[PDB]
Amino acid sequence: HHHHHHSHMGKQASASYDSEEEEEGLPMSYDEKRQLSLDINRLPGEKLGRVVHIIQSREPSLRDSNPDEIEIDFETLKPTTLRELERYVKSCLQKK
Amino acid sequence: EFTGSPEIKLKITKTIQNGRELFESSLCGDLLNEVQASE
Repeated sequence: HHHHHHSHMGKQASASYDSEEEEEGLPMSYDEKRQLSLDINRLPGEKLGRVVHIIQSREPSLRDSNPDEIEIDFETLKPTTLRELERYVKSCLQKK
Repeated sequence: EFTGSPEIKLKITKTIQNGRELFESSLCGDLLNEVQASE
């Protein structure tokens, strides 16, 4: 009356990931800042949801100082951020 | 003299208006000239 039962089992695997898409940071011309500004200006207040959101996301000093009167200075912003405004607007213009 | 500033910027004013509260784009609209001739 005696038994012997050894059992050892140890597993791991999790290498499924894919997300790293970088911004272009492309040279945005001054004419493109003005055009972009006008194209966002013709978009109504609830379309401005993403617009202001990515400006507060990049620029934290505006977020804390003025959550009310948020000066989105297109001509003096990041060309990466201006590409995010570019991505949004052209997706919201060019249907299909 | 003027010393007027252009600046390509839209001041998004977080306002509450209508049945649906919306915030709208504006700018720093002070120091009006509004036509001249006697100058």
